[PDB]
Amino acid sequence: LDIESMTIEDEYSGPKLEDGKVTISFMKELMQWYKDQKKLHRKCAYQILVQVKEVLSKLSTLVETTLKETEKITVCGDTHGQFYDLLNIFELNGLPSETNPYIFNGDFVDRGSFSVEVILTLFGFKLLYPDHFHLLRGNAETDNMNQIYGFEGEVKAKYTAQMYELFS
Amino acid sequence: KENYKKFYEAFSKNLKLGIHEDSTNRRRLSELLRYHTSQSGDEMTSLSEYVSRMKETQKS
Ligand SMILES: [Mn+2]
Repeated sequence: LDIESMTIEDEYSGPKLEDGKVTISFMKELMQWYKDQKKLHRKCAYQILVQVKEVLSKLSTLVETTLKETEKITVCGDTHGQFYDLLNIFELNGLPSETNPYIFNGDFVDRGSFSVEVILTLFGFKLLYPDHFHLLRGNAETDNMNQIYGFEGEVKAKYTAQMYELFS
Repeated sequence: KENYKKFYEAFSKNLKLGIHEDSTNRRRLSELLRYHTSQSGDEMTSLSEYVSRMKETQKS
């Protein structure tokens, strides 16, 4: 239970993110930490990755959803690990709240540029609005390409290799 | 912290060799060593941190 080994730092001045759903207020702050090229603390990052595993591993391998006649869904495609585009759509088409039940067709580690930060925010939003926010796997997405496009190196640069095992 | 990490990974063998052979600078070289421990997980510690975390009953 590496999360309960403490070793907290808050060099980022980061709020504690609990095992309960991440507050929107921080998520807005996290988007600002991307406007400012700033990163999460490790115990919070480990704790969200644990929770993300626990929810995602139970979701059906084909996702089934009924869209009511009066309801509208915004559908999204390849992002190549740049958050700037989703930054804007969230701000433009409404933040990905229950009123913006987005579906994202994967391809986030498709390339590395802000890609850790991309999945790190998407995985934040997925905990707060799991019913509305839906993530698929992309087609450029396996260890084979996590290596070719240096995402494995981003992880190994920012964190010790066990972090890459958890992300896997 | 990050430039040291890169350095250490590349040249930790040389520092460790220096402890072995250099009888005068062991005192300074030892503070450059970094190790994984049972209470640092996937991070590494200086020996000086090991010490600051020692219990009052530990004498070694
Ligand atoms: Mn793709």
